[PDB]
Amino acid sequence: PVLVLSQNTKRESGRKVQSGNINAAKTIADIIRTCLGPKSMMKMLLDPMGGIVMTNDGNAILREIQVQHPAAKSMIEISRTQDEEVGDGTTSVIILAGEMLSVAEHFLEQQMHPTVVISAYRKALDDMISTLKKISIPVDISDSDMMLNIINSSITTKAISRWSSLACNIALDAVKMVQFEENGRKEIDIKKYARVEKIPGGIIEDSCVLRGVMINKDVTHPRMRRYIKNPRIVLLDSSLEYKKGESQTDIEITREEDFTRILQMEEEYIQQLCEDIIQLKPDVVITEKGISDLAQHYLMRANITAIRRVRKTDNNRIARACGARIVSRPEELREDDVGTGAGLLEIKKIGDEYFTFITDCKDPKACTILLRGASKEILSEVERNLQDAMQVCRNVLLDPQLVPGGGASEMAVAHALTEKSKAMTGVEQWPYRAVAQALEVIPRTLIQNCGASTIRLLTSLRAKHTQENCETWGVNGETGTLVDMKELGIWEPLAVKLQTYKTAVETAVLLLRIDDIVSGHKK
Amino acid sequence: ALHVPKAPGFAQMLKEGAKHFSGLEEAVYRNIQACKELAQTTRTAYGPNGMNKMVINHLEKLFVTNDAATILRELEVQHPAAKMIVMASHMQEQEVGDGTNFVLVFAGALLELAEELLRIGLSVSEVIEGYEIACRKAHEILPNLVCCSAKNLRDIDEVSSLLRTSIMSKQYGNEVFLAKLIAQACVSIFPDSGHFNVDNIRVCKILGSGISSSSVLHGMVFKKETEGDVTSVKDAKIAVYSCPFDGMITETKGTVLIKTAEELMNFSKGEENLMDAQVKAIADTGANVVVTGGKVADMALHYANKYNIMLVRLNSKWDLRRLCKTVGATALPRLTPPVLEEMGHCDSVYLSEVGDTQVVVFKHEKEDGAISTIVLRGSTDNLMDDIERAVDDGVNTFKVLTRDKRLVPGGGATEIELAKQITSYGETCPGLEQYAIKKFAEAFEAIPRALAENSGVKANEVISKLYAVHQEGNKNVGLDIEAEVPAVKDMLEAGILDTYLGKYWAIKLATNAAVTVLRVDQIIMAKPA
Amino acid sequence: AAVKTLNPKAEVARAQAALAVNISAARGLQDVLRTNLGPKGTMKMLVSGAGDIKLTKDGNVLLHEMQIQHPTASLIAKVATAQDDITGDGTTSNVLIIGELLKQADLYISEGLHPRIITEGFEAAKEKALQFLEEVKVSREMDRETLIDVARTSLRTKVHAELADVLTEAVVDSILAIKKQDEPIDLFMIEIMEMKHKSETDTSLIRGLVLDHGARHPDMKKRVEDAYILTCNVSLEYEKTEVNSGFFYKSAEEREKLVKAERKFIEDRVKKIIELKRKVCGDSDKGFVVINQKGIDPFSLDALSKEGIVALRRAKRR
Amino acid sequence: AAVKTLNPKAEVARAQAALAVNISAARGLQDVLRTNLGPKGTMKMLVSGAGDIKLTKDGNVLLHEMQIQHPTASLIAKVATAQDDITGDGTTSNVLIIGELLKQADLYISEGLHPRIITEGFEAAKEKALQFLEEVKVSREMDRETLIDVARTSLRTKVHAELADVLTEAVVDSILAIKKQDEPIDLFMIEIMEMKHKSETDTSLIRGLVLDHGARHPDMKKRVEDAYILTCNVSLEYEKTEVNSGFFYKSAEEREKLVKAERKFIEDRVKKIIELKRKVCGDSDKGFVVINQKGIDPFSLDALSKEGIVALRRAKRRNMERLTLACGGVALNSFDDLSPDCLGHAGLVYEYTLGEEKFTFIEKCNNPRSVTLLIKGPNKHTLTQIKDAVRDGLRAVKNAIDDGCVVPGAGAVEVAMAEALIKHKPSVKGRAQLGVQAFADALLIIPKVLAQNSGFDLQETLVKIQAEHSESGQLVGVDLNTGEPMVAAEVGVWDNYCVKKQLLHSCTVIATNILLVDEIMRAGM
Ligand SMILES: Nc1ncnc2c1ncn2[C@@H]1O[C@H](COP(=O)(O)OP(=O)(O)O)[C@@H](O)[C@H]1O
Ligand SMILES: Nc1ncnc2c1ncn2[C@@H]1O[C@H](COP(=O)(O)OP(=O)(O)O)[C@@H](O)[C@H]1O
Ligand SMILES: Nc1ncnc2c1ncn2[C@@H]1O[C@H](COP(=O)(O)OP(=O)(O)O)[C@@H](O)[C@H]1O
Ligand SMILES: Nc1ncnc2c1ncn2[C@@H]1O[C@H](COP(=O)(O)OP(=O)(O)O)[C@@H](O)[C@H]1O
Ligand SMILES: [Mg+2]
Ligand SMILES: [Mg+2]
Ligand SMILES: [Mg+2]
Ligand SMILES: [Mg+2]
Repeated sequence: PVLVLSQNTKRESGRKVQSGNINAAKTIADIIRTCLGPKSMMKMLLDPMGGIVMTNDGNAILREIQVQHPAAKSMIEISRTQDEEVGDGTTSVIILAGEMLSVAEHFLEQQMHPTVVISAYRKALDDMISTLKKISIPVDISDSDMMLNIINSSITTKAISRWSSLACNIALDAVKMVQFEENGRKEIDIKKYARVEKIPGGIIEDSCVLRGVMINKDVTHPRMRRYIKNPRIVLLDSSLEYKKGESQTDIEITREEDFTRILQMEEEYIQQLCEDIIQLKPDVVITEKGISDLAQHYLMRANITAIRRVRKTDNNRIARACGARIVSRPEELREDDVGTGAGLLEIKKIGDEYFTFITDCKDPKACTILLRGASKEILSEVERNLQDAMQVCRNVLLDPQLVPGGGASEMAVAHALTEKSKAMTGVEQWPYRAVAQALEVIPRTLIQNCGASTIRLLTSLRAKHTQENCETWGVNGETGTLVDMKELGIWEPLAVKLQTYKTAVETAVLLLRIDDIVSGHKK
Repeated sequence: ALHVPKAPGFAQMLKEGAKHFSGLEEAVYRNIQACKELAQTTRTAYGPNGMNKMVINHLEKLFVTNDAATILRELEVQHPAAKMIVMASHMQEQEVGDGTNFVLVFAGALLELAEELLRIGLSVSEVIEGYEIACRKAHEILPNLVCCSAKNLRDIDEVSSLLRTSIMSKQYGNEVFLAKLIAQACVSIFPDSGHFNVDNIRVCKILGSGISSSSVLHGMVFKKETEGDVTSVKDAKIAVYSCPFDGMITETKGTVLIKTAEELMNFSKGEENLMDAQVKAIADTGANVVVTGGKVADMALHYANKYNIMLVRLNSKWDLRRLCKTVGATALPRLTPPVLEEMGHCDSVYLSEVGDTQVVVFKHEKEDGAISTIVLRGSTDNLMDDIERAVDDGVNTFKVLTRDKRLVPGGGATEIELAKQITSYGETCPGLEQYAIKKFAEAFEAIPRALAENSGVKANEVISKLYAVHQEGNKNVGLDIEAEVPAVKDMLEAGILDTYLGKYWAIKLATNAAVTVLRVDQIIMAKPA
Repeated sequence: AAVKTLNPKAEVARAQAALAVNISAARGLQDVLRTNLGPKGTMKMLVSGAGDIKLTKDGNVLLHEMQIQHPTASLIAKVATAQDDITGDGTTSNVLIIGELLKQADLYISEGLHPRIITEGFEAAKEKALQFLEEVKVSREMDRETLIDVARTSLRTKVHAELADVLTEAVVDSILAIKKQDEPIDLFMIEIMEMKHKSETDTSLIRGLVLDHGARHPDMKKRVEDAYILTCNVSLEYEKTEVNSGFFYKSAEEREKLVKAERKFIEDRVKKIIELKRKVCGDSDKGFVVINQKGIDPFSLDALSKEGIVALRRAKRR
Repeated sequence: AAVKTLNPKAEVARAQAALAVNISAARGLQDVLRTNLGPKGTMKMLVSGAGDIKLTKDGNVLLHEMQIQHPTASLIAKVATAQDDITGDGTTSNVLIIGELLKQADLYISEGLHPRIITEGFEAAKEKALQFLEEVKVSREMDRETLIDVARTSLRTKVHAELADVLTEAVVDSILAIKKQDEPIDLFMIEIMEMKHKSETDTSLIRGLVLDHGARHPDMKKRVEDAYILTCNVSLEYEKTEVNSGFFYKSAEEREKLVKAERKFIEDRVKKIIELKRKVCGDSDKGFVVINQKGIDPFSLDALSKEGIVALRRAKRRNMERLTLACGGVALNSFDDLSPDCLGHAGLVYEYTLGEEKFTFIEKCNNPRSVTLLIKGPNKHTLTQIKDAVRDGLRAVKNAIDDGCVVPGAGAVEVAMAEALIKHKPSVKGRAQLGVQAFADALLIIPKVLAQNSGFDLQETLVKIQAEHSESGQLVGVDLNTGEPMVAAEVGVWDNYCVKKQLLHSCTVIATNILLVDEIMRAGM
């Protein structure tokens, strides 16, 4: 056999490849098309680990499904991108990208070149950005009511919508506490310092955000207190045990007293560490590494409560919450490194497990959202929805501009692009106007998932958006009627919708540039 | 939790390998996608610039053609909706003989636009209503788009100009020659009565020389040789027998019962004397040519040679019947000499060698008769089969013109005028039917679009030019294939014309096929046996 | 269980199992056939294992064509088949009402009510419903208009509305033509011939007959105006003797005489036909068409063509 | 379909198919667990793949032990597991109410009603039912008699009646012993030890501790009367140095000196213990028992036996706290400065051998805030069953103390809540009244199944009970011996307010989410 490329190297090319990519993308779109809006339905995904994921989140769904077509791979990747960047719009992006590729299929069948289509798409994207920024409105982020409405307009499309007020307040409190500035750098890190702990049982209405943190831990010794009302807290990265040296420290004994002297020396070392700790007069000591029983003895003699092996992330949150500074050498321990600011340390039994609360903090720059509910799956969905809520709150606090929902923004932008296209005289006017009408898919899908007549409602809406001050008009995903968003209250973050449009248009551009698939070749 | 079970009911009771599709997504859209793929497989063969395809069937037989119905037949279409569109195309081939690719293109276009309308929010019922009302409007319109009529089908130049268009899409390079040949044949076999039979046009494909060496023959040709010593005859007095050229025997078992040496000695001489008497009676009726549908016996052949009769053996019964029609004879089931009326005549009957092939020719000299043959020369059997298909297209066009003499402009002119008028009708029709009417109109654009794409030019500019000219008022304007750039010209003045009946039936059948595919909502395929 | 201790490879569904199985299958069939009901129902496409296509809205056809292997489904398919054999309509409604009776009975059986008590209630309700049906039925003079309304109510469920408006008049006129007052209607006397060339709205009623065959002799006329029709069941081809016979001759001349003689028997029947034809048609003004349930050999076909008779052979016993 | 065009080996259940799948699995679980409900329920036997036997009437155990591979079943098993982790009771009722909500909702969804509308009705009915529950709950002074009625109501469902009459007093006394006024009850302070020798009615409450090990030196006493208990977490065996050391000697005499010296470190702790013992017990009148969370080598065991100390080694990290709460000493990780105040007292300490195992009883403590329930029984499965039952009973009494309220049982609260929901229905807007009706008819599955298991006609019994509750307004339930209505509060059939609230909440939530599932999908391949 005289081949040039290895067998298993299969090469497709041309309009078959183009149509295949577009069909794979629009299939990814049809998978989650119904998961958009307030009247969506849940999907039960089965993990390879025997798990279950009951969700409405586009990125959760697409991340749990597996594909082999590279266009579908790219669509799943852009859903991941939207989730990582803004944490919302994970299904709006998929649907818009699918519709853009769908409308590009026309021009590709009609002998237009993909580069022409792409240049038109990029023109349209810039003009979309312009139109969104013109129709956006500002926000007074000090207005907790405005912020709660922003968060409700984002979680109404999720399961927690029944506990909307609770979840909104939880997310707002968590983000406002995680807001932190040091050396002129503002930081809302709701991934390291807003923690969600799901404890099955109880009821969701008792879920709360703590003014402090919570870990699943107990005292090292039951003689230690489990309730302290003004704890001075010390955090350590070092083991309070006697460990070996880094070198070959081998000893050689010939005298009798030397063995006992060595063991007593170990004990004295632990005593000296514990005294270096006691000198700061703490109430609680929390370690990422072990704590020997002799160290426990000395701390208890000092009336200190110890928690043995905490995670680095939990320790960092305890630091931010109680105002402490993690240390690694109790000899280097300072009052500035001691943690004052926690208002109560409690260690209580939730079910048959012991949980440590460091709550009642003042100015805690970290938090723990304690979720309670029927099951790990329900609580996983509540946690994902709360991630959405907190990420939306964060996007707003960073860029306080808002845009109207219910497809109002899509219709306003489509109208503006159609109006700008009348000055266009080249051949790109057609793909340009096509992406403009391809933005209409969001209200179309909303109407479909509400169960109303897309033709009639979308026609009335496209007509409403030809009037002057009607860029706020959209549709209810709950009744199937056109309303003013100024009256309904569904306002999305400009950052979210910008990222959505950009990701959609660029995904379309990528899949349009793609041709001539090749496969088989092994790295 | 690692397996989704089949839902209770039909999903569990379904057989092992059976499939069930339901709803717009699993059934309607998948059917539309299949029909679209089919239309795409045959789109590049539409029109004079249409390209040929080399289809190899399961029997490893090779077909080189741009005839849509032939391509479909030789393809293994397995999707049922595509099968339905192919059934429509074959019904078009049966009813008209030309327009199958129109049927495919138009049906695929209607279905693609129907999918788009269902996505925008129309119901299959509304789409079907609009498609039906728009097909009715198209049928109401087409009679007004008729531009010319034949005005004479006994001529040979007018008939050639009329058949040229149908035989141009197939065999674009050489169409004046083929239209001349097919016109000569059609008007030879055209009787004083308005009835025209296409089976009376015979086609003999002989290897050798090329398409320009093809010819028409007022008579018949058989790739046979003569059984006896005579090979030529100049004033044929043909006698035709459906029986063998042997002594008649009993249908009940016959036995020669000998009981005496005299009977034994005389039986065989009596048999030959009987044969001599039979053949001499035949020869004395004046017959110089005998054509038997059965076998020939050695003694009968001996005596036919003795009495100078040309013997011909035609195995086929259709061949025997057509020879009888040709020469004006009657096939006799007995070896009795023919009466003055049962006999046939030909200005010549001879054995010739066309190429390597030996043929027996019953040739009239007069420019008329009941049957005519077209002897197709060519360097390849595949080429000759494609030219035979083109001949079939020309002959079926002649028959369509005998039925209805009306003609519409080609090159997309009628399609563009239809699209325009039906769009103007949908703009007046209120209600959700207007969307479907307008899409039915836009579907017609698929024809000039396919012509332009195959011509090698931009279909959007071609279609814009056509719309502009038909708005200014010229309904006979269509695209010019003899132009590297997008162009348009008067289809009538150019002589590019289609058959009113062809368009009528193509539109009707394509609309019916699309509407049936849409009317399907659930599919329950069985396990492929 | 008990049966499985004696026949180890035995399948068994018990009282709660048996009921669940049967009701589940009934509801599955009901879920499939629910969409057939009414003129707004949807047409299903059915593809055989060979690839043949069926477009149907008919409950019985759909049942027999679906790919199902369930015992309850077999029971219900057979009851529907009886419905179709006796009435021609009611198969979809049959399946739907069966499924709904089973479901509504399960509603009470799941709460511990006994199926015997449910079936007693079924018997009471059947009695009262038959009474009410006889009461509400409209006894009407069966005029063409009423029959048209009936045939429309059926054909509009089975096909498209315009094709239904054609088939309605076709069916009503056919029945009103083959029906004799107070004489059960023999639907066998309405032939049903299919032609595969034109549009579906060309379906018509021929006030006569259409045979799916024609003359096999070319010289026979293709059109006859005032025709005498001879309906026969007489062989006009060569018939061999029941007892084995055979021909014995000593000369080619004797062989020729026997060849001419062996056909005299059928030639005589051909002559009888020809003499009747000559006596009834003294000229070529009228026509004569022989329609034979049996064969006609080429010699007889020639003999009849020569006399101007159009002979069709191997017609149908109906 | 769409997912199957991208992942060909993908399994998918669509809008009609996913609802059918989920509801079918829920009803299957309900059909299995219907028989567990009530004291007249039936015990199921469960055989592992190894051949181990489990006798259970408990919904959670039955769920986790059945051989099931269904996604909906996994969802419901997890909700039941949460019910069990937080309340200890309500798993069977949880599964039953889930199944009945799904069935009653399918009743309206099969006729084309949307699951969204059913779930809206579910939310309205949940609100009204929680209100009615808080209204009917009985806030009662938690006396021993009330706690006994509660523990009886649980143990009589889980085990036989005579064994329940034993476990009732055992559980109630244990909790009333380890409970400090207005201090959450730490059930860890009730040890649970199983012995496999005697009858199941010998299960008792030891007002002290029972360790599953004893002394490893034979010369150590097997019974000590007035004992000083030393709870320690100090190694009394040979400890090697952290840093690698090694011994180097030039003579057998030096080797002998090093052998004597290498143990001085632990000998010193042994001497500290022995000196404390001598100072607190100047004679052999009292006793001294060392209980070490860590090891004790044979040399130390000999040294302590010679001085008359009973040393147990490798006790449990929980027994450290349990011993300091029962006896009353201090648990030590070091003998630096040990004093007689670090010791506890037990009025009796002795040893019990059972075949190859040994037990150590520590009893006659003064006021032990930690106790043990000794589960005696003839079979491993009997012991496991009683362990499960006492878990349920302990949780029940603990919950009755936590929630100073207690709710009537026998389907009384469900009957009354159904009537209240049906009277509330008109105030609900739209076709969510049907979701309300479905919620009510689902609540009615508890009395229905109780009747079904006592051997009565569900409809007749329920009509009688509902009639009595409408005529009188008294909270009436099923009498499992006559099928008649009875006042559960008067006959002492009590349920946990926490359990009922958790049922309402979690069942409503999981049923809503299941009804709103429209696609089941396995596409991880
Ligand atoms: N009450 C409502 N009525 C109409 N549209 C809404 C409503 N609430 C949210 N939306 C719209 O639904 C979309 C968000 O749907 P969602 O399921 O959250 O998808 P994603 O966040 O992945 O884009 C946005 O277009 C938002 O404006
Ligand atoms: N010279 C020509 N210029 C433009 N169009 C032509 C010419 N000859 C034929 N056509 C067009 O080609 C089409 C038919 O091509 P063909 O491939 O045979 O399709 P069909 O199978 O439908 O007849 C018609 O629209 C006819 O008008
Ligand atoms: N035009 C109509 N309007 C309302 N109902 C109709 C109409 N035509 C038929 N029906 C009813 O629809 C039902 C079902 O029709 P079909 O499915 O053909 O009957 P079957 O159940 O006997 O197969 C019949 O009961 C018939 O009365
Ligand atoms: N003696 C009794 N008489 C009537 N009902 C009882 C009695 N004891 C318990 N019940 C009721 O039986 C129901 C089911 O008991 P069980 O199955 O143990 O509870 P769960 O459903 O929490 O597992 C409870 O609601 C309880 O109120
Ligand atoms: Mg969202
Ligand atoms: Mg053609
Ligand atoms: Mg009917
Ligand atoms: Mg219980």
